[PDB]
Amino acid sequence: DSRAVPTPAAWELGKKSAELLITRYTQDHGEWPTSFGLTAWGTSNMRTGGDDIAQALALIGVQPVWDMASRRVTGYEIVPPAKLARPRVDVTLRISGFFRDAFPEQIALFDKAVRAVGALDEDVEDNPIAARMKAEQARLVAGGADPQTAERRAGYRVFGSKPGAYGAGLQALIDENGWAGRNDLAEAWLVWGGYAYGAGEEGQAERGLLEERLRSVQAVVQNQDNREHDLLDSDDYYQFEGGMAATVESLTGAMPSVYHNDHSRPEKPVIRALEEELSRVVRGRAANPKWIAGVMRHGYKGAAEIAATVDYLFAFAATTGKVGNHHFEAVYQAYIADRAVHDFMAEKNPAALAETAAKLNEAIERGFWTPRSNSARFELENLS
Ligand SMILES: C/C1=C2N=C(/C=C3\N/C(=C(/C)C4=N[C@@](C)([C@@H]5N=C1[C@](C)(CCC(=O)O)[C@H]5CC(=O)O)[C@@](C)(CC(N)=O)[C@@H]4CCC(=O)O)[C@@](C)(CC(N)=O)[C@@H]3CCC(=O)O)C(C)(C)[C@@H]/2CCC(=O)O
Repeated sequence: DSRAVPTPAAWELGKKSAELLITRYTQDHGEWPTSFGLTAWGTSNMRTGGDDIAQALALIGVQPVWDMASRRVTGYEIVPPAKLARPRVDVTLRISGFFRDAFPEQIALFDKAVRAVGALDEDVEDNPIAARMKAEQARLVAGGADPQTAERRAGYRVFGSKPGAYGAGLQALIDENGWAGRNDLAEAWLVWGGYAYGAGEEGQAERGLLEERLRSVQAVVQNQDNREHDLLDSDDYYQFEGGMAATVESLTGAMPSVYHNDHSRPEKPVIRALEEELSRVVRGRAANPKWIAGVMRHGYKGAAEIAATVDYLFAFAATTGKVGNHHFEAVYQAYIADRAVHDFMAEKNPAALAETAAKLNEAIERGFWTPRSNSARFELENLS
């Protein structure tokens, strides 16, 4: 039932997640955060009863109100600063197409709650949201806007692909490998996802506002609720979170922090930097000999999984630069320079092996991977 989202359980999860995330930000940077960017998918919030909406609401310092008997959400309440041991944090929400289609009432609740917070009389130190909204509202009025329209424009925090469309709109570009820099991905990303959603707003084109929001962002955030997929067995994670982060860098010239958080255990959510999660997946899956044993008893599908992994590794390197040499080395050593695994791929899927050795040579060229010795570089183009 959509009417009951976010749930009490999802709000506990998202309230705890938000605090661990601010703690972690303060530990990495030595100051309070003022602006996060969040990604929000449909099936994820169905499975958790609205973890991401919850989190975004706790970050801005607002809480759902439920009917005590039916447990439908009937509205929101502002957490007052009396109840806040940390500052409100500004949130910009990149929503997927399916999330747009499945959770419009929750988009409407988020949109309202954030405009409400944006209209309080709090100090800048405590409320960056209000300070941004009023200042940008001022600026649009200076240049000659109707105050009503300034309010609307300065107050959008929800952004996605246009009505009837889906995805991150990078797939054309990235697969063909026709980009000069991050700027090309960021351009395409902004184009596709630059549509605003509000209480009574149905997907206006506002690419300018999205740029203004992404310039403020200090950290990109994504929550994963299950251990069934991982950020390296699908293209979706790098497109959404890697895309956003690439865009902030194109706009600001500095790569924001990225945090890829674990909500698979709702009682204990773990915050991790993207670098840390990539590492966990390489140790626990990609380069895990038990996992590699497994996919060598699946022939074609199995060697596809291998090639795919290096693809998404490659794609994270290009969007965020948060893949190290160690990682590329690990997949080369475990996939190509293990003749057991090489031979398995040559036999059972010669395409996947050429794809693989192509993406590894592109990694050397583009500077993602400086190999252990030049022996490596010869063999890889050789094999292609
Ligand atoms: C994370 C996302 C996901 N979509 C996937 C793959 C699939 N979706 C598919 C498709 C093809 C689609 N995947 C969608 C649902 C996209 N998949 C997503 C997105 C990014 C988000 C989905 C969400 O909001 O949960 C979808 C795009 C969007 O909604 O804007 C989709 C709308 C993409 C598009 N048309 O451009 C489109 C559905 C179209 C339709 O039918 O009418 C497949 C059926 C085929 C494929 N390999 O592309 C596949 C099924 C799972 C598997 O093979 O293991 C997952 C599961 C890896 C992944 C995670 C979701 C989760 O966390 O549970």
